[PDB]
Amino acid sequence: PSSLPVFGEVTSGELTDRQHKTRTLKETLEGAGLNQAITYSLVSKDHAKDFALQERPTISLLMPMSEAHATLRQSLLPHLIEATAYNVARKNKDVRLYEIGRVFFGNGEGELPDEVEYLSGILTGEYVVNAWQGKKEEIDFFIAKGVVDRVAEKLNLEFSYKAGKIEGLHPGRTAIVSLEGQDIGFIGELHPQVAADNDLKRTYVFELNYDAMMQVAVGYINYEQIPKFPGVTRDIALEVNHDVPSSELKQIIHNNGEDILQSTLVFDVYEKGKKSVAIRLNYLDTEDTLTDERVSKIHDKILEALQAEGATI
Amino acid sequence: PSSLPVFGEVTSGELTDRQHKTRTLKETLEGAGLNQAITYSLVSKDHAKDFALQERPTISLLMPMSEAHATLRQSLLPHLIEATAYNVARKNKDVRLYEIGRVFFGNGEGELPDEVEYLSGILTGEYVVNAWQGKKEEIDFFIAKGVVDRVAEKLNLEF
Amino acid sequence: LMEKLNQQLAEETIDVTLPSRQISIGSKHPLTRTVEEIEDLFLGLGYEIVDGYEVEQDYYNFEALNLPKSHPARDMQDSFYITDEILMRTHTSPVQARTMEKRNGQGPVKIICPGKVYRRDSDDATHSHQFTQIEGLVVDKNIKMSDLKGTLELVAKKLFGADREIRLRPSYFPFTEPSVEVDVSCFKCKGKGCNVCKHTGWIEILGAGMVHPNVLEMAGFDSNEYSGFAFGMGPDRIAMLKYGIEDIRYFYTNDVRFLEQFKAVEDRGE
Amino acid sequence: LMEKLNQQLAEETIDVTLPSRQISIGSKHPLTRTVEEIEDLFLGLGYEIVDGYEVEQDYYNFEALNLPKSHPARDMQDSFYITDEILMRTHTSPVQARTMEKRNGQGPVKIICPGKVYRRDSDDATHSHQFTQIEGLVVDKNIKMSDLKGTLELVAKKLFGADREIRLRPSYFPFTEPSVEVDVSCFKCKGKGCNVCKHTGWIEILGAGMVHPNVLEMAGFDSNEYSGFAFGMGPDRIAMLKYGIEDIRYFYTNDVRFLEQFKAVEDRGE
Ligand SMILES: O=C(Nc1cccc(S(=O)(=O)N2CCN(c3ccccn3)CC2)c1)Nc1nccs1
Ligand SMILES: O=C(Nc1cccc(S(=O)(=O)N2CCN(c3ccccn3)CC2)c1)Nc1nccs1
Ligand SMILES: [Zn+2]
Ligand SMILES: [Zn+2]
Repeated sequence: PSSLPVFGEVTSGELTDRQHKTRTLKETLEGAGLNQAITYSLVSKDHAKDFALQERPTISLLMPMSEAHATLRQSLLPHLIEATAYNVARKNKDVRLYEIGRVFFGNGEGELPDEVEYLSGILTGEYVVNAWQGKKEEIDFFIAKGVVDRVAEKLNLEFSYKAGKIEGLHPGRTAIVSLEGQDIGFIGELHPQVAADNDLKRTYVFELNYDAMMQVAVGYINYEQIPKFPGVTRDIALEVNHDVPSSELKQIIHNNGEDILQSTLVFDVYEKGKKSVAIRLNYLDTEDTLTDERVSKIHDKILEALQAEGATI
Repeated sequence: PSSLPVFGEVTSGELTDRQHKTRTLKETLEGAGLNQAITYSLVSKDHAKDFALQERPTISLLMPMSEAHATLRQSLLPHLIEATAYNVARKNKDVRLYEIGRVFFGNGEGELPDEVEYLSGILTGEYVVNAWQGKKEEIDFFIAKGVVDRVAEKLNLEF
Repeated sequence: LMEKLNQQLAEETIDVTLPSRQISIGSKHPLTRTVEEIEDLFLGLGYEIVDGYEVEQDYYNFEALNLPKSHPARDMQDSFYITDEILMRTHTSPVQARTMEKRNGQGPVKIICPGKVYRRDSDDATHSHQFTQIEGLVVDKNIKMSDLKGTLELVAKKLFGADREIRLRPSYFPFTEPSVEVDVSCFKCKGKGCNVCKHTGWIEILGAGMVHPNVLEMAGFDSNEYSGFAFGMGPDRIAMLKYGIEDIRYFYTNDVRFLEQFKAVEDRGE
Repeated sequence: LMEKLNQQLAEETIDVTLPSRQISIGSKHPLTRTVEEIEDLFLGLGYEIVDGYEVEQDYYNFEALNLPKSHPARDMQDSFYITDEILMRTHTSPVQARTMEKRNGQGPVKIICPGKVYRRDSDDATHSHQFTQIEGLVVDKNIKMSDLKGTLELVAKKLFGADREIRLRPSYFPFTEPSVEVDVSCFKCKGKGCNVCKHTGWIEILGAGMVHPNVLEMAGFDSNEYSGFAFGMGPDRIAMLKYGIEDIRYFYTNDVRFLEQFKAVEDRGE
């Protein structure tokens, strides 16, 4: 007979927080044009340490059936690169993929490895196309960052981004990604050599420790009140070591703006030897009455913190 | 005492198909930059027939508290237009909204109306912007169609 | 070549610190978030989610919920009537009564009905002529108020965190008997006391109680066989509590500066 | 002006028939779709979803599932061993054994474990050295095979439609007793017979049966008190059946011409 068990201890069935976030995150990556990939965990012993940033033992099988599938994976990128190489060879030029999957790091002999869940993906081709209108937006580095920014937004996480040098990557178009003073991944264009080996045009990858991401407890959304009156916007113009991260400007500015700095934007750059950074500051106070005197006091303390960590105008 | 009821006829709790599709569809509209709106069902009697394509009786309240809220809605667009007008006046120039909500059509007197669930939205401003790169893609008609194409794709429907 | 591709390399260097090309995310309405959260809690307990009419018959709005034609509740002054007999619904209970009757007197019933509701009132920062309810209804055969209490506890944890407790205070609604008004332990102050909870450490979030015999019977269920519990809550109120939202009208005004704060996931925190 | 804005109107006419600016949608993997479908079925019945290690100890892969050190199952030839004692897992049951033991001998247990699994084999169109399983495990106090049967019926309907029936055939697995192999009525031919079902009208989709006493006891549960049912299925196989996918390797090759066919919702049809 067909029956169903009646449980006497009642619990509501739900995804864990991590499980729920992961459904949501996949949704937002799919919402942005990225296809979900599933790649093989096992790589060639030669490639097992490709893109790994900590040096760490790899895990080989006693008896592989294939030299293609001999060693566990310390990165998702080798097979996602392969997969992009393969699509491109078949005249599928627009490739956009992401994967959430384990990588494997030896805890030495007789010991289970660390299995760490990564989030990575790879992008090449057009992001936006409508030929008849003359619309063609080619994937570049900042599109790839946009993807990674959008992951951070959805998850309510604060990522920072400093220039970097990695392995398979264009050394002047690579960045390390940090969360809470921990490095957790990177984004970058593939080295022009590695592209060329794989018959690939401009291509970008990102790779992230999803386990690190998932450790940040973000709580409930922090709502701010809606302002009943306007804020104030001022655009400053700087001159820098053409050579300095915009991130460093944003950081002091935001270190000096107290209560009432709402947001900033670098909206223009020029470069011999120095660069101009135009940045738009948005002051606002949804809480108390904003005054011109506080906004000039703070403004000018901003432009002074800037001068002293080394900035003209 | 704190207990929970144990049901003896067991059924798995799930969204209906329609319910499920609706969660999924909202997800895909949010994934494309559209904010979920919720507007007031009641409009001014003057606007109640705004954008309606079949001629059809409107439903008025015996005792409105406001002339703003006197008659049910045969379209979502009057209040979504209002809402865009309002944002824009506050210097919020990029407005992207969608709503799934009922509109109301009289089956004449003493009869419950037809309550029909609509999907609408409204768009103005930039769709894609990165100023420092000189990127600015302004919303046009084909962007708006792209949204509607994307609704058809996700739902597996041919429009 | 290892000159030329090498100094192509260098003409191609970028500040990786600059603004990404945003791929913007739209927001989920705060009111929808609360409703779906609660959908998910109850799907996982075997319940269905039901929708019904926003414009309703006065029999289902009132008569079937134990409000005879006399009753003050039915004042033309406090509900948006369209004729004598037809009006904007005031609660989502009509849906639950229409649902019960269809079951001709066999359980279980276990339903959750969220939706828009309507009240003849003037609008300010705490009052809206259109707002939202979620109700539910369980009808089965040895259903107890202990069972309504455990259900409320899960609801309160769902909304406001695993550590929440509840308090039940006696009260009165015509459609239930016994009736309760339900508080959640304040999620801000442990239980010292604060602005949020009016320094009592308890915040009222729900009403509930046992379905009233007459309500069961008008719908065809046998009150000697079947008991029943039901409950209501108001996402507008819940979400103003949870977030410190200052004005109920902000839900229906669609300032993007309000809407766009609600892009991101949340968790149990720490 | 009603000249000039009027002939602006006309210089602004467009073919609305032209291609929209696509806002492209990425695809959900077919294998993930099946897993999540099944997650959703069982969340709604009160179960939890559990993940475990892909590289596992031979005690949990084997010993705890009633495969003593002798047993042919443990051949170095058919599993990817890393040492004598450590190997790529062959099934998701290690997770379920590790989970039971942690419960020190109190129920319920009701879990669903999906994941990647590994087999020492050569790859072709029907064989993959890496593929996917979902198992589950219910342990409670008067758990019957009628209860496993009703659960399988829901699974089969979930996957292949409300009209599906199942068939249970006797079989043998070391970790269960009684054991069954489970067919679903063919979803294509009513029950005439077809290519899809090898003209028998039944398609094998699952195995299952009562958890074996030794398996319960090695994990600490008392087999005089507690019974148990468990089951496995393979999304790779399910999804090749459901869609007519011609090559298991297509799941792990990530041709976008394969992936991008799986953008859209589905329904119960008609
Ligand atoms: O019984 C209910 N729901 C119910 C039970 C108690 C409390 C509340 S509540 O707090 O939201 N409420 C809303 C309505 N309020 C009213 C309405 C009219 C008269 C008095 N008071 C009181 C507070 C809802 N519905 C059923 N459907 C079918 C059968 S029973
Ligand atoms: O008991 C199970 N699962 C189970 C039950 C029956 C059938 C299958 S199945 O069809 O997928 N299987 C997969 C493995 N196959 C094997 C494996 C080794 C030896 C023989 N045959 C048979 C088919 C799975 N797991 C438990 N975890 C904890 C306690 S019990
Ligand atoms: Zn308090
Ligand atoms: Zn057939």
